[PDB]
Amino acid sequence: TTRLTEPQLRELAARGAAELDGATATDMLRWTDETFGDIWTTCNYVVASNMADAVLVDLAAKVRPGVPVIFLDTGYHFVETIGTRDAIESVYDVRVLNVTPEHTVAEQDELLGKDLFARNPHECCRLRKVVPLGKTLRGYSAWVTGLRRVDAPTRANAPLVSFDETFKLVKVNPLAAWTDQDVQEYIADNDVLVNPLVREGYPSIGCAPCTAKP
Ligand SMILES: Nc1ncnc2c1ncn2[C@@H]1O[C@H](COP(=O)(O)O)[C@@H](O)[C@H]1O
Ligand code: SF4
Repeated sequence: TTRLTEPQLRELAARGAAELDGATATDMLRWTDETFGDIWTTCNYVVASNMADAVLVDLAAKVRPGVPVIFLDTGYHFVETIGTRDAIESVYDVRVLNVTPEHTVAEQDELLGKDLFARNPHECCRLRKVVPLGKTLRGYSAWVTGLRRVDAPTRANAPLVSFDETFKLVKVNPLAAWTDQDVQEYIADNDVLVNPLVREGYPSIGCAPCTAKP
């Protein structure tokens, strides 16, 4: 009742992908803000960040202060990740939303067995990450992700702007064309907060039981 129609969203995603071909991340964020601004938590587009660094958060706040950003609090997070989330909420001009599943960790352990991540990690991710993310994305017309094509060989064709079929709405990846050197230089130039575990030999940060230890 507060999202654009699916054909309208598909046409908007097509036009955005065609017009923003080879554009910078700030240009894509400006286009997203101009297209989904009104009709500062009265915004119609949200940003998703795993709280590994405040690059995308800083960019979105510089293009749109008070922008909302969601963080999927699966309950299995590192204490450093929650600390980084709180620090980003305090420093940057961003409205943070802690998306939590309807069932806590103890409730899920009681209902389907303790340590579901060990027995069915796909179902654990679907219950604590995918379903709450979908329930939160209802009402927004577009979402912004910090996905980079260098994350995996299967992500090499990650589109700049597209229509996410899983959640059925516009998906924008400003950091797609970015490389490791690019994010490094940006981190340097803007003095943006970084999760402390990244310094302690952790390329990617996720849930504590499902993160590869060095
Ligand atoms: N726990 C999370 N909480 C909030 N956003 C996330 C989370 N995980 C991934 N995202 C989104 O997914 C991107 C990275 O995906 P991945 O390659 O699975 O780590 C991030 O830049 C965000 O756009
Ligand atoms: S990363 Fe592991 S603990 Fe976190 S939701 Fe997915 S399966 Fe569960």
